[PDB]
Amino acid sequence: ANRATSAFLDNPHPVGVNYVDEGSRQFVAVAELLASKLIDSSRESDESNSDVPFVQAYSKFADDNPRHLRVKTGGKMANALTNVIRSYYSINAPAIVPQVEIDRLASKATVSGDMYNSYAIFNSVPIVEVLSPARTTVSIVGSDRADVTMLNTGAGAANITFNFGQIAETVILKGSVPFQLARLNQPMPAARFTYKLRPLDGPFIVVLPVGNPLVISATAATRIQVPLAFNKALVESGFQTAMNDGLFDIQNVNYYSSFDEFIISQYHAQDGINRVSTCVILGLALQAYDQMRRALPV
Amino acid sequence: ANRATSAFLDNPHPVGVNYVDEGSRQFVAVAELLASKLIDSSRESDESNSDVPFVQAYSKFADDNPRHLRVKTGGKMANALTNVIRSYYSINAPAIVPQVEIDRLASKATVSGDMYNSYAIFNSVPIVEVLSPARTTVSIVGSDRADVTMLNTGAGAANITFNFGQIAETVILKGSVPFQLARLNQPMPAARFTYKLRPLDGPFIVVLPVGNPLVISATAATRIQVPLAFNKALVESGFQTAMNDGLFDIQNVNYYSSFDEFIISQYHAQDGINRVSTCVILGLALQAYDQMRRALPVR
Amino acid sequence: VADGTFNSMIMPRAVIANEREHFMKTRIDKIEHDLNRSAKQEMMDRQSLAEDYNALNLAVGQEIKLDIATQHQLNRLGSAMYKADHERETELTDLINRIRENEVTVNGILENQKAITAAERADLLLEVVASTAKSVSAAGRAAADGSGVVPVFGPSVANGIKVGIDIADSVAEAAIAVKESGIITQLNDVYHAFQSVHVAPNDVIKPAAVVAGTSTELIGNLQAIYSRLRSHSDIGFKKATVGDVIPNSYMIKPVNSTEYASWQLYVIHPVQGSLGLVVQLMGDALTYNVFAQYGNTSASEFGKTVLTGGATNTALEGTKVKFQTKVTAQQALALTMALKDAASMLSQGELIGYFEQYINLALEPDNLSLQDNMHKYHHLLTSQNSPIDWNYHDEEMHKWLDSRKTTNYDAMQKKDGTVIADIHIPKVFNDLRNTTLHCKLEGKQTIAGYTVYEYLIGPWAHYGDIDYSVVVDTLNEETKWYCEVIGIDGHLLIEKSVQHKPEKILELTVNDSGVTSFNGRNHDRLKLKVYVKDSLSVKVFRNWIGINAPRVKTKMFNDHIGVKYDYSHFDKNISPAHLTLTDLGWHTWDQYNAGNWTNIK
Amino acid sequence: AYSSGLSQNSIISLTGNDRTVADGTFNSMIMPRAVIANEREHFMKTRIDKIEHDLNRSAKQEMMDRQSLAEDYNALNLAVGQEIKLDIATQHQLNRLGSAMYKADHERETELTDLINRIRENEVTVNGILENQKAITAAERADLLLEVVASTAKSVSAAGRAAADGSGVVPVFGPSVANGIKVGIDIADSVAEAAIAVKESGIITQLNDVYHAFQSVHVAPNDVIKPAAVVAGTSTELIGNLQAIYSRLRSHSDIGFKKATVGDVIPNSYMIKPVNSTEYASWQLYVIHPVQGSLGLVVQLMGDALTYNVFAQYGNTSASEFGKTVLTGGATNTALEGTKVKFQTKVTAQQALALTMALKDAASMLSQGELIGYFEQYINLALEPDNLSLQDNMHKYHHLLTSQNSPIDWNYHDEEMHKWLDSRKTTNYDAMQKKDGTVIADIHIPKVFNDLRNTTLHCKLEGKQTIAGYTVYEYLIGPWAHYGDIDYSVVVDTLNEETKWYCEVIGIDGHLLIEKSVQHKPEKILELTVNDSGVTSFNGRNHDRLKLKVYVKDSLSVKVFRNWIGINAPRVKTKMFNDHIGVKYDYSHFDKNISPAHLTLTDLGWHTWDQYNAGNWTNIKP
Repeated sequence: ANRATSAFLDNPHPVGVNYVDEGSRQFVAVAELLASKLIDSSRESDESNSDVPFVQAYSKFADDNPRHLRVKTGGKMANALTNVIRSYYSINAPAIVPQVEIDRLASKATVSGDMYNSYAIFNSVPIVEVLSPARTTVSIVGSDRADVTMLNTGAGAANITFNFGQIAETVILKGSVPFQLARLNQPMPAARFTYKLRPLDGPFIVVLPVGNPLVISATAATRIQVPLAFNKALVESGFQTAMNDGLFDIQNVNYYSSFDEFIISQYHAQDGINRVSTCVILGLALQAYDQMRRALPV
Repeated sequence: ANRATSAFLDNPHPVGVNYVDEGSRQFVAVAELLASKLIDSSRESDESNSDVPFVQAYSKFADDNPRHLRVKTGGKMANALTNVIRSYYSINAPAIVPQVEIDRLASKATVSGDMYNSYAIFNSVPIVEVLSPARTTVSIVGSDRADVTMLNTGAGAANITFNFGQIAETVILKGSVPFQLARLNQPMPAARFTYKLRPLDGPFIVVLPVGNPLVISATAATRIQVPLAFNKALVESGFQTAMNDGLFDIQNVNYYSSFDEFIISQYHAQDGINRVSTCVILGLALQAYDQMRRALPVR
Repeated sequence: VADGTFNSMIMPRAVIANEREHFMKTRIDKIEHDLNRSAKQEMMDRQSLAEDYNALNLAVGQEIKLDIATQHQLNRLGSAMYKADHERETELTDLINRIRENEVTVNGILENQKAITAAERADLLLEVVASTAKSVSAAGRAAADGSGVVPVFGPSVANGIKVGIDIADSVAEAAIAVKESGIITQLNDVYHAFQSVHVAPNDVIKPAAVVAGTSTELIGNLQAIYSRLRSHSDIGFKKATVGDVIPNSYMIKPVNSTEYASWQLYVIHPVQGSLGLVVQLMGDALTYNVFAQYGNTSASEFGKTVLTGGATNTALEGTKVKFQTKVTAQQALALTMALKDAASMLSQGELIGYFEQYINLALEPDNLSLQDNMHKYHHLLTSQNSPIDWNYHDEEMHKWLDSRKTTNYDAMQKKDGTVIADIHIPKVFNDLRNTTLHCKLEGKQTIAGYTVYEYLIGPWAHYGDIDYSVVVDTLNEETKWYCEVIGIDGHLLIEKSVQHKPEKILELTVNDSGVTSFNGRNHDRLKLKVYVKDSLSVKVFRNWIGINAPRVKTKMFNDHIGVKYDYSHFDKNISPAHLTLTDLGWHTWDQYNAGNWTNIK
Repeated sequence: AYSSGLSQNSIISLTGNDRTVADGTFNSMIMPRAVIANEREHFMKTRIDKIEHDLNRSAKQEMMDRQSLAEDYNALNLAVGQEIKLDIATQHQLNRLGSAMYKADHERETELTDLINRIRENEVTVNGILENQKAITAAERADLLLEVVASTAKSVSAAGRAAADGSGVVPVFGPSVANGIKVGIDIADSVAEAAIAVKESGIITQLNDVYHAFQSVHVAPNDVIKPAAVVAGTSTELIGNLQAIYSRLRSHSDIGFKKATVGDVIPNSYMIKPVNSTEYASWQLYVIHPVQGSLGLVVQLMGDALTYNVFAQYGNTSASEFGKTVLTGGATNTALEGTKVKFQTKVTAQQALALTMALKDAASMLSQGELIGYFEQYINLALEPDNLSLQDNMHKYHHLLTSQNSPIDWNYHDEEMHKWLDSRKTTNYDAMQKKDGTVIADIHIPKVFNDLRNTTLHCKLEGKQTIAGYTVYEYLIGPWAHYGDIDYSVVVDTLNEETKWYCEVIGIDGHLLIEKSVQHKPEKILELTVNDSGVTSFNGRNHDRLKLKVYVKDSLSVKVFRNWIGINAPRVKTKMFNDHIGVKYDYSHFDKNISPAHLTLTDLGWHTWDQYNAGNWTNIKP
């Protein structure tokens, strides 16, 4: 038999284990709150044609009054935020921020470090394995929308078994032409365009008739506990900025096209629950990084 | 001649016919307004040293004071919103919420029930039918971006007809290699990469040369009237949550990967003008559901 | 007031969905076929027919050998279909004659009485013309039905015939002989899905006289309807000829039907016709689609749609129940139009029951308004203002079938030898009226010890040269049998004495219009009468000089009105026991005295 | 009180949760009807069977053909103790039922061999169907099977089976063959030859009563294939289940004929219904006495409860028609008071028992009217229930009752029923010998008639295949339910004065070609000796059945006479599924033919296959 896998689920590198205490989670939450206020002040500064609102926001964030000759990097908070993002990604990235610096920056605002009081839906579709018989070709393309192309060159119909993992909550399959799908040892139903499946049910068998190729489009949705301040649009923008700014350039690390792939791949791995906990904190850090960098380009 | 169709456009199931009056529209708008305030109140209380803003917001929403050692479900408004969502999706779902309860909840806040204040743009590309000769094969894949792979195994060039319906306003066709496309009874232009089409112009004929396969990528834009409070990002997120929570689990109903596909499919069926009105109200309800459940998660 | 019990007792019943109602019907048709045609008799008479065909001098490539299994099976199917069709034409010609005799009373009936139903008008017309059959009800038609008009039963003909004879890489004479004895699996499947339909002139007079106001219009409508029926029957025989498996009708019903949400789908595939019908019943709404049986280049059986009446979903999922229709496509379309118009004032049970009964048992609905609308639509579909252009579709069906025959034979000629392909797909069995065939005449008239066997010469749907011959078997060792051919100007008497051998009587040429010149006058049909003492069997053979004679265009209403031919002379007889030598030849009516067509006088 | 434990699919009723159909709906139009209780339906269903019988078999033809048949039987030089004389009225009547009954059973076996032959040819694809389509209904699984084997009679529905039915397989109608026969003439203690001739012209009143309550049941292979495929891992197991079913059917057919010749009246199957039925208070009772069976069934319907009892048909010699109950499904009251309606069953005991097990397990889901209609339609019309889930359930129970692990065993009951029958033949003969004498007793209770296969019976053959002018008549030699020595004779009658007719016997390896020219008289063709296992050694190989083909010119009829050397040959133990898969034979060569027109002098005799080339099984390789 031949097995096929989604590209992004292969070999997830270990995540960092350093800044996960109660104080560190408070610092990340404080950075998100203060960076959001900074970007709001910059908009207000432009509207009112005065730099006074921005100066107040920058002083709170950077612990220093902005100076025209200086470059406005963000102060100690920006440097600390950049280093924790590096440490969160990989276990080989050193932790260079002292704990006394984290505690001092955590006291700038009063916020709870509760990272598990809300939820967010992630759209990366996990295809753990697709097993096909001989004389059949199966190709998997896509992460947000997985298209599986199957061609049958054998004498008779083939049975292709899909395994979507045990983590995803729902999966919706739509085919180019009607096809029949069922679980292990259930009667095959009539040809039908769209199927809705719960991945916990078990492996699913697709009967592939001989002839024109059949393409199945796969869309999934999984629920991950996140803080209430989480915003997926900001996290995705922050992920690209950090990747472009060379914050994830560490040896023996795997790269991903989106933060959705990173958290899902890290979830279909050994110690998935603990890995996801660190990934959520990284996402909130990237949310603060996106806001702070757009207000203070460098 | 073979026919090819979009997967999401088939067999649209009937949508609910209850809770679509003016009083019911006010309830959904009130629920959306009160759900948003709940989110901002929780953020405000988290950033402060007092829980008073959250206590007032939850008491207004749930009609009971929050309590320790309690699940913080959401109260009667949460139950009404959940059952109302079930009714809109399918006509087989029961309508159990009394109208008196809906009217009582709609009096909590003051908002208009306008569902036609503004417009929104939905990106699902409707390919109603692709008609190809006997020698060729055509495969349609995708909903937001439709890729049609076209292979000509015959001796000469083939002509394939594209029909995008009459609902969509613009469709942009982009090919892997330059190709030719023109209307019925019109001369073929020079081979060019991209085409802009108005679907009302008529069926479109594309010349398929013999050789390597030709893939055409299609993107379309459609305008559907929505209330001003409509937010596409929140609606789509709420759509996935309701499907995960089983609010759409009922007999003889089709399933869709996104709210964009759902509304476009109902638009293209008979009585589509009447069906989209109910779908828009369900969209605003899903917006309230996302805010309310993210503020008060339950198992 | 009533309790409501009698209403439920007269409600129509579903005769397709009910498995009890399908088993009972199939038995009766099988019993009816076996009684009139016996497998033992036909198989035993195979040798006699084979020698008769060979004794006819047919050039090479234009002769049939019933020693071949496929050729024999095709012939019995052809003879049964032709005999039933031929009998209907004689009945129609007689009916036209009675109407022309009483044109004055018929004209008064057609004009004065118009508020009565179609059935009532037909009954009054039949009584006035004093026809042999005076009943228009279903029971009366069944009671007054000849032996030959019984529809042929598919499985009965195909029962107990060897299928799938395997010889490997052998060209020996003995291997060829054993190969010819068997039949291919495709022909067995075709025969298992074949049933014929032959409508009676009494059933046709209701559509013909529903809007007619003159006797000429009524006669012309009758002729126009029967021209379409004969063309459809010719298509039916050609369908089994080519190497293709014919589709057969089926009904789709829900796997677990609900009390209040039930739907029915009917797919009619008339073997005698160029078009099919798809009917869907969802709720109280009826939707129909008329498709073309030709084309179908794809896997789907349905071709292009030529008439639309809604949206019909043929991809529904449910149980499949199979049946054979006893009505033509025109009749099925006529009812589905009337049901669609009257869907509001009929219940679900009436809609299903009326439709199933007509398709399966040729039973007209008991509703008077439904029946009147049905026959009004039947007249429209067979007139010149029909929504369907028939001549186009029958022509296209002919071209499609000949194309399939060529590609099926050429596909086989590659896979096996030419001889193997020839015995499996004959080229001499093209069309029902094109082929060489025989008619086993029956006789119930005896004039002075001479049994009279009547035969209708024509009408012709093909043009060229035709030959007619008789084979007479008589218990006596020596006899003298006479053949008389009657036209308009006069009749032609010939005398023969040869027995147990075919003998050519008439050489005829027919032009593009389908009209022959019989002794200086244009004729469209002739009558052949054979007189024999103590005869046992008389068979009439017909053949065309060239194989696959070209077609003649089907005649519509205006074609029949333009040319009028007298048929009153077909009634008179002669007495061979009182014949003389001088009376034997071609003579006209002015020679004979009034009432004695035997002696010149 | 029997718990099978078999898995059964859930049944969805047409009536709904209310358990009553809505007036004027599609469901009420397709509901099953009661063909037995309604007089209009039952009075009709008699008429169609009578028409079917008289169409295929004519009484006038059978009366005329009596003289020629007697001459042919006489020309078969049997021993003085085994002579069959057709001038005796009783013997002629028993021959008519025997010949018609055997012909139908012989035709069924011929079709079974062809279906087995077709299955083995496509063994690779048949295996693919069985394993892959594990989860599917029996009817759907079968429909795929007959489609891929490319066999005749593809349709599996009742209408299709009726349409593609031969003239010889029509069930025998008892009352028709008992018409116009003189019964009850008296000689008044006269022993003169003239008086004896009169006595032989008539029959006794008992035989007339037996004939008026007789109806044969013959099971088509296409119906048999459904219960075989419900559990079929491989194609070999499918073949074995086919043989197990038909061997049991042949055993029951012989028992049915023996009941007519024993000397006792066969009880009638009947139904008891209330004098004035009250809505929601009605009860139905059915008693089935299958003439072709060793067991009976009593089914009672009281409200929503179904109760059945399977009783032995032997040993009920004490003021009752029911023996001991071999299988109990509840309590059945046969003393119920009501009107008495008689019917003749068209299904075997196992089939009727199979349906009543499924009905009991689905009584709650189905309505009372559905239970009545489905039962009556199957029992009286052989119409399978329309409910696909119920139909699939019944075939699962059919397989269990036929397989080795059946709750009731049939070898034991068939053996006892045989012992009971021949014991009653001795008692009836001994009593009649005392009362009226040996000469009269021999007239009314012949000794030669024992069983369908034991008795010397003739089987007319119909031929439709013509090879270069030679009509082909096929007769299947075997299988046998007895061991001993058997003989086969072929009678040929043609229109020509001089004839040249050939015969051919196909074995596993090679075939034997012979030529004979004697016509209008029996001609002895082949001799066999079969051992205790029913297996015969033919030219050095073990066979269970052989193929016989007669080639003739301008033939009118061909008859095959079979007889055993010793009267009342012993019975081989009935074969089962395990012993059918234990040894494997081949019947693929039975389709091979020869061309007598091209036969030469040197090709006659016994020639193996390798002496010929590929094809051309008529001329010898030089």
